[PDB]
Amino acid sequence: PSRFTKTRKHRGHVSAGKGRIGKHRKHPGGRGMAGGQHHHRINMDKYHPGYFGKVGMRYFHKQQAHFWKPVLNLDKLWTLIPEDKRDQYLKSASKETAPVIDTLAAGYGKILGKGRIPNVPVIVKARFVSKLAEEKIRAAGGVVELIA
Amino acid sequence: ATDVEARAVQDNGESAFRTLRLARSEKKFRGIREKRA
Amino acid sequence: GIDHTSKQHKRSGHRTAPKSDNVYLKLLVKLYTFLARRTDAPFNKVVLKALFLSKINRPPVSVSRIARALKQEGAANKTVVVVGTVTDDARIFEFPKTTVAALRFTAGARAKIVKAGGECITLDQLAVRAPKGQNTLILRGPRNSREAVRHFGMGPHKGKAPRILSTGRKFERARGRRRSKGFKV
Amino acid sequence: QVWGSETVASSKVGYTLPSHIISTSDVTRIINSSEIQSAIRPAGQATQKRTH
Amino acid sequence: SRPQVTVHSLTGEATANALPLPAVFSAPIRPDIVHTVFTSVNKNKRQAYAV
Amino acid sequence: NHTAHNQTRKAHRNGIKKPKTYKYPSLKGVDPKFRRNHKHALHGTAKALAAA
RNA sequence: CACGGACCAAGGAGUCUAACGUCUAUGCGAGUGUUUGGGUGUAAAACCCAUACGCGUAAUGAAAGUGAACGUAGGUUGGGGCCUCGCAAGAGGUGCACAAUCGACCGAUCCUGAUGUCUUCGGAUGGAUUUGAGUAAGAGCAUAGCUGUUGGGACCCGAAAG
Repeated sequence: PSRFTKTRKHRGHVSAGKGRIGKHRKHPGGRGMAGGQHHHRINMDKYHPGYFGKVGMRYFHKQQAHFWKPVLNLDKLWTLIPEDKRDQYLKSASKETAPVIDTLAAGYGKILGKGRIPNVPVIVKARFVSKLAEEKIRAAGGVVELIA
Repeated sequence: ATDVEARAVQDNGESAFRTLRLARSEKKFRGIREKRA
Repeated sequence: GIDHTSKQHKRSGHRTAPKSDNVYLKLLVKLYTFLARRTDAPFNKVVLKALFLSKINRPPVSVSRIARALKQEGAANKTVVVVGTVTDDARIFEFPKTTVAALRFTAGARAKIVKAGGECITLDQLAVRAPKGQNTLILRGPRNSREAVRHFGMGPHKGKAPRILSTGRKFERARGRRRSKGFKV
Repeated sequence: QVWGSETVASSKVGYTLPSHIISTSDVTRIINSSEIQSAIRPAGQATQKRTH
Repeated sequence: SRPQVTVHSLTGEATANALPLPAVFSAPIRPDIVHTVFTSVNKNKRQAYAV
Repeated sequence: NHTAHNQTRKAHRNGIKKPKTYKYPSLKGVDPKFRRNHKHALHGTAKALAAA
């Protein structure tokens, strides 16, 4: 749609919305992120502060597969179970048998602590765990089985 | 497959977080401690 | 001539009809205009002025927000009114029986509310069961919970985020963000 | 069996037909209902006279 | 409660066997997006042009 | 070279806005020795009203 | 008594794209995105689709690394609306959003340094005019549209030069 743009409403009006005194000239201000510490300094120091400098040290050859630790909290743990069975694990589990949850197959590498859970024993298999998130599981009745 | 869906619980006396927190440390301090001997 | 105090011919900065073209929203507007004109209630007016809203000012209200609302002293058997969308929340495990009235339910939000004996209602049945605004509890979602408000008022010492795409230790953490490199701001 | 219904699900995966936003399309049946007309005020003068 | 629609023949005659209306036909009829969709789907069979 | 002609007008168009005081203002600049004790006092009052 | 313009016709100048901001419409909604690709086809269309991937659901730190409920997810002030009483005025209760404020929680910095301990490992506990693009019953993903931004021949024509 060009019939909806303001280039159409400016047919007739010389100085098509870019002015008469100061016009639409050809790159005034430099090309780019230029003048970042000369004449655009008090934008780059207001709206983008932290530009202009080195921090921290270099990691040559980062593979972002080592640093695969997706988090899960104790709220979605019962979403990992399929909706059809967590019904009969919630109201049940007054029995001895306990549902087992493989977070690594869910796609997660760590479990965390945010939130609460029912007093329902689980078994939680994960390669990394937080202290509070083990404390809550043991408190419910469960256990944590580190893997890998 | 992996283990059986819906099996039993063996809450033994260990702490997983502490286990990891220690396995990290012994891996860190193996080489300095074997130099200690 | 006339010495003016006010800007002349100034529109009221409110909107008095939806920018949408959903005919099934035109109809509820036709309805609540009537029930706001030919009634002495403000619930109708509130609902009218809420139907006009944009998608950010008309946000989703979780089923847990509902369950917290019904936990109030005496609000436990009211009928609830959302003029937006009603989204599921799996973080809960116990939901009451109640009666919710809204435009759009998600399929999980419908199912929890229905599995708990409740029922999900549109804002046309609610005007039949509640014209003058009876036993109603209006809810609104959060507006400042957005990835866009996170940057508003961005400036020095305000504590707001920058508009930025790629994040790390190299991207806007060096000068103006610590005392060692330059200064902090 | 293609688009599905309340009873049988679609061949399409994860597809429910869209839910309505309003029940009935004839707003007048709603307006001229006893619950409403027993609760509104009385009307008058679609177009009214020129005083002064 | 679902209405019935009668099956006609090739000769024009209505048979007896009538059939329930599907649920598609009760679905919302929204011209806004039948149009918003058409203005984007009637563009898919295009051929480029240039100088 | 620094004419101030037409600045007051520009100010007064969108007006000179007073700062809109609130109740319960900020406590960033007060004596921390008083700040701590206030923090300990208010919890005690909360607790004392939790019973009565 | 500044510049262009003798007259006429036709042509003739803010565009397209990549990635983005705010705003609006829509679909679905803690998920979203069919279209790299495969099946299919009345054949560049339309129709169907797995697995991964992207963005998002968890931040913080230079980094190792750790990683979000004392509480009816807190209190106080206001707060629409709803309920109660009332002829009404008003009084009370409840009080989503939102704003101010004191706190609680996660990480970083400074401090305290327990049970135990390969005797130096470990770091519970309680703190601090410190600090964060944070938590606190999620809000986003995709498409489209005006405006706007950067790079691109980049509104059209134009150098001396290299």
